[PDB]
Amino acid sequence: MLPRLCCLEKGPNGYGFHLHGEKGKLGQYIRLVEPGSPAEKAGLLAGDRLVEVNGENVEKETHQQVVSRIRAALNAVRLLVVDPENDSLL
Ligand SMILES: [Cl-]
Ligand SMILES: [Cl-]
Ligand SMILES: [Cl-]
Ligand SMILES: [Cl-]
Repeated sequence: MLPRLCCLEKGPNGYGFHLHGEKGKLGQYIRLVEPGSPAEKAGLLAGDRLVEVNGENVEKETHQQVVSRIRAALNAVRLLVVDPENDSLL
């Protein structure tokens, strides 16, 4: 069964979430999803690992590269995410 795909339209304060790396591990993860934000409305959850941004694999890209892809020059983003406790990359 398909990973969650969160489709967000940019709001007045952006999407409403933080993205961060974790020492000792690869990847970028969701944190601090703001109440009432497009992020919350789309079902993004703190702790989710970000796998794709707008159809492009960011599984192991750097923090800067992933942030740049989310910010792009677009006003909408599609985030493919997984729960790392339930999903592993092989
Ligand atoms: Cl703020
Ligand atoms: Cl958090
Ligand atoms: Cl959350
Ligand atoms: Cl999952």
